Amino acid sequence: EVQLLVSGGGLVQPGGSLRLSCAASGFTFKAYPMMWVRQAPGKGLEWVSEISPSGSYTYYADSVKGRFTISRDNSKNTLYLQMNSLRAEDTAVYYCAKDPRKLDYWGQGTLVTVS
Amino acid sequence: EVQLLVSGGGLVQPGGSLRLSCAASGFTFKAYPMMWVRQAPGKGLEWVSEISPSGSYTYYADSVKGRFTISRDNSKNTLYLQMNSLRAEDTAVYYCAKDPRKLDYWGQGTLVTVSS
Amino acid sequence: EVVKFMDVYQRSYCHPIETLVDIFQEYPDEIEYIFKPSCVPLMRCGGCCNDEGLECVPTEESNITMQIMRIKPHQGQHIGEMSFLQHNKCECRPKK
Amino acid sequence: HEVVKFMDVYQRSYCHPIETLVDIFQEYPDEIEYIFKPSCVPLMRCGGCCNDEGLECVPTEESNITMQIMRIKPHQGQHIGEMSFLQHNKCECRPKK
Repeated sequence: EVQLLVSGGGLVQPGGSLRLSCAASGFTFKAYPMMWVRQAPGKGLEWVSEISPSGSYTYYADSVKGRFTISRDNSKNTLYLQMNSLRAEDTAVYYCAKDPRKLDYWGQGTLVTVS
Repeated sequence: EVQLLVSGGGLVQPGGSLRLSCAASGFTFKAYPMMWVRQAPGKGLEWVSEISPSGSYTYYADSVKGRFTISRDNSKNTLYLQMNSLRAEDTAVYYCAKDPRKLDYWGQGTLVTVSS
Repeated sequence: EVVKFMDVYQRSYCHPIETLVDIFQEYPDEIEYIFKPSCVPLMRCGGCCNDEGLECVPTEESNITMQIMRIKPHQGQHIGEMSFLQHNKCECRPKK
Repeated sequence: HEVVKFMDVYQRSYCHPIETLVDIFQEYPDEIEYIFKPSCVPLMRCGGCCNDEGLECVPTEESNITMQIMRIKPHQGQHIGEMSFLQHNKCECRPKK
């Protein structure tokens, strides 16, 4: 009975900014770490970021760290990703997941494009 | 380096007799147990018999027990299967192997047919 | 050809995987006999979770029957049907 | 139908290379400072059992493999680096000696 629902993505020009919002349900959100993954068209899946269940620890990919910033609100059961200073290489569909191998859920992905 | 070469098959009457020989080389034959298996046309694999390394313990299937006799000569590096009182059901290709996974070495297979 | 991080994280995460288990693990009160093969292929909860406080545990279970040879030393043997427990589904849960 | 045949059990159970998920702390015991994500990794190893008391399942041939892994120094940054692991290529039952 899990539902990971994402929103925020779209189009923005180079050196832009975006804030994605994942809305989780169906499990004890507070006890699990969450993560962001993306898939560029024609390319394979790629890991972007993670956050601890407490929210005191954060992890980022080498291709993005310094720019993106992950955060969670356990009281509202939502995950966030503050994406800043975007480049053409970041153009991909962004998925929020608690567990990898589960990218099937509806509205789990959102398209982020750089002009 | 491994080789297992089998011989002594062919056609035979009901209630007949045959003796198979599996020439072994490329490994320490004396240390391992050995076994015979068979495949009937249009059916899966079937386990026939095992023999311990020393030759002190022999094992047989529920079908063949009493008729079939397994044996080995550790000095000559050979495995024998004495098949007696053969029936229509015994028609199959007989394979000898230490490892039950790896089969189909040039020598292993020999076709045994019970005539009508 | 190097394995890529996502394919590591994915394929290493808690999921049912084919695992070979001794019969004497599952049937300890069988000192008298020997079973061949001694080990059997069962689906069990292999892998590792994200956090220290999470443990990979079975959520759903089921039984599976197999043909096993029981041998009584110097007193013959017999092929018989033995049931075994395997896991159809796993999940990471709080360690409590 | 839900019954496995004896020959199929024997073949699948016998000593051979199989996919195994192993922790990194086992393979690299001298890494107490560092935490690794993911902690476990899939490797081909020699699982299964042998015919006789006197035999044991051991690797005849071997080969290494590289994987993209993260290493995390507590409160001192992390890094998605690379690590090589030993995975067994071909297994065979051998005397215990």
